[PDB]
Amino acid sequence: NVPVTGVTVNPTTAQVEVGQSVQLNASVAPSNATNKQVTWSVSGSSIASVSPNGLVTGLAQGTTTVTATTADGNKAASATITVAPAPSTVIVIGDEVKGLKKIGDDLLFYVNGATFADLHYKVNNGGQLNVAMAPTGNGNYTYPVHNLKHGDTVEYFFTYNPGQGALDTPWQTYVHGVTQGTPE
Amino acid sequence: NVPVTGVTVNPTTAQVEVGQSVQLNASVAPSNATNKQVTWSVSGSSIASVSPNGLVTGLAQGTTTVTATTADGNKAASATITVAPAPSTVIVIGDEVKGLKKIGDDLLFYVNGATFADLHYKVNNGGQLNVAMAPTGNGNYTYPVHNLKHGDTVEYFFTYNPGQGALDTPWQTYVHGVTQGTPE
Amino acid sequence: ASNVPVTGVTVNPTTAQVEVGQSVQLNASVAPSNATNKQVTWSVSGSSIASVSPNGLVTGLAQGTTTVTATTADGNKAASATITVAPAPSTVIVIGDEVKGLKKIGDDLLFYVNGATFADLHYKVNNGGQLNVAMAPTGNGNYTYPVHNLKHGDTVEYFFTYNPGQGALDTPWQTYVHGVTQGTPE
Amino acid sequence: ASNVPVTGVTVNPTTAQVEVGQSVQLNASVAPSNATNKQVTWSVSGSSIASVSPNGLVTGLAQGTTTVTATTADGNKAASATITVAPAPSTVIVIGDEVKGLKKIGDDLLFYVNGATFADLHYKVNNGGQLNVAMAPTGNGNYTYPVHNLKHGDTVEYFFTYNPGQGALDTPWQTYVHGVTQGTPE
Ligand SMILES: [Cl-]
Ligand SMILES: [Cl-]
Ligand SMILES: [Cl-]
Ligand SMILES: [Cl-]
Ligand SMILES: [Cl-]
Ligand SMILES: [Cl-]
Repeated sequence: NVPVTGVTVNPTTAQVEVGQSVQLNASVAPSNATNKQVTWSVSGSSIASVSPNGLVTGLAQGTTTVTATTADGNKAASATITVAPAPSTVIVIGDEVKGLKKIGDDLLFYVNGATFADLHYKVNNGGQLNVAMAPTGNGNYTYPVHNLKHGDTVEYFFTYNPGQGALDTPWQTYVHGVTQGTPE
Repeated sequence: NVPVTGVTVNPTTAQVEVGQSVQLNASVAPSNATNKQVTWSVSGSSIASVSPNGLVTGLAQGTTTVTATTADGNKAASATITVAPAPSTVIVIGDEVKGLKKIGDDLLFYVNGATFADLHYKVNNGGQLNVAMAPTGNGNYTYPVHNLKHGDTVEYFFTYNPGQGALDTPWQTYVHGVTQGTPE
Repeated sequence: ASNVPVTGVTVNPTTAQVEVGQSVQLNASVAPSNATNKQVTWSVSGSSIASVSPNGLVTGLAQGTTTVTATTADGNKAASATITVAPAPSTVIVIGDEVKGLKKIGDDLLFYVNGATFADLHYKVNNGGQLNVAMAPTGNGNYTYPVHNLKHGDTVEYFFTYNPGQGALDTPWQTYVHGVTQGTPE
Repeated sequence: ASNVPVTGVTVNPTTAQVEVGQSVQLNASVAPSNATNKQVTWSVSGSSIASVSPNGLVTGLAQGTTTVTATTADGNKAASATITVAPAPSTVIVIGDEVKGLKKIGDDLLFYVNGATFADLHYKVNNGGQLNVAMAPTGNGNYTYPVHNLKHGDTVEYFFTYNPGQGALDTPWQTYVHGVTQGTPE
């Protein structure tokens, strides 16, 4: 009855963090077109995911292209999606003695004021890993865990002696880009 | 009383899959050295992790170097660790109608013999994603999920109509490099 | 004369595997065979993993599985192939002699110097800056230094400073090109 | 004369941040200041993330946090710095004119052609093969094609085939070098 003549996508560009969303909208012309259905597609599916109604979710750093195509006409229009890297900030999750710093997509585990310090940790459903943490050379220790992705669950505790004798901390859970703390 | 004169590490090279282990052993000379303590270290900690007693665990593809250093003497010897990629094989986890193929570190979700097919999935503690799966053009559908790491937990179910009407499958769990299936 | 409308398209082969930098040619078959307008657009859903030419040549870029689609200009009939990009076989390629050189191990190079009192590596990747490193003593007079996470077509200029006993010498500049330079399986 | 034994080492600065391809110079301070043997070995636990020179120049290689250690030849006294390698700021750099060129967006390039009926990109990265692509119609006469996951020092040779209306033309070959080629903030 009333054929589509064209389509547009708004917003025309967008920037999202990994795990963060943005809603795209197809405007079909004319307004009283009989069939206004669109199909949403993405050329860089590693970088961003698109829902059946144009919700775009950032997965990995990069720039990709998200298209609406009309069932009637196969008129196409596109937005450019930029998935940003993690802010280059330091988030402290712990106290004066022990804990971790979120440093983009790495964690820096620390123990301060110890005669020794080990770390026991499991990433998601992977294996338990055990490590002696590295002495900074002044009585404190660091150990980095590398290249965490959004929604990673890290379970960990420490064995250190702070002067009175060896102790285990309790099991703690960190979920990457969910668990919060204090900027450094 | 009896000083160390040297150290060796065996095996001298090793190859491991991601998530897979290998035990290194320091041999201190002479056999009746009074202090036989070693410290284990790794120069490529992204690629492989080393325990306080020389258990080396592959984390990511690459070649790194793992060293034993004697408390007495600081005599050092090294092994070369190669962390291999995933076998280039196809593991089917599903039936005739629906499921996934493990294809190295990607999953290929499939539905066969449907008038439409969507996928709903969550990776570890990340967000739910929803997607229309792509038509192969003969009545079947595929959708890849990209760049899974060892111990990743993927929870998923399908909405498809195979001819009688739309239905959801039950929630299923896949754990990357744990869940098994049949080679293609 | 009469406009003959397209009714279908199929793509062959319907699956393919390639390594990074390697190509596989897809062919869109439009139906019927006397259709006026035979044109197709090729697209890919995972462009980090694989690139498609306007004529359906698929090149592997990164490890993964993606989907390449041909769409008819007439009627927008679509058919798809699944493209898997494999990693490098689990083999070791020696590029050098029994004193110095490198091993290709998947996407990492192991540089080596046999029989010395020290060994240093001087190397630049593509148009990056020169890196200088002390190579790691194996503990037996031998040295090794890994260069990590090379891509196909990466150019590596290298040379060694090392002392086999008499005195310290610089080797000549050498060029390695990742997945082009050949050598002997170990 | 008398052998003066080393008693300690400290490293300064104790933390540093650098971008990929950028350097920071560490300095090992041996104690006491009249120690006979002042030599230190530098090592790093995360060599994919950062490289250390035999004289403690740290270069960023990949995003991450790692630990760089100085060890005294006399007594094996150790002190460490934490090195963070940052990603590229979240900015857009234009390399071209108002008709064609590319945008640097972090480690991806967005190639663009404004005002045409088709647009194709012809490009090679370092010593890889030539890729040919149809650029994606925005839907308004404009085209864009992303090149993904470039490293510092990557050399990109490109040119465009496109038709602004009169007829199809090839642009001249141009060279882009990732994190060396400059342009104007958008
Ligand atoms: Cl893309
Ligand atoms: Cl290493
Ligand atoms: Cl992709
Ligand atoms: Cl895909
Ligand atoms: Cl590393
Ligand atoms: Cl590290």
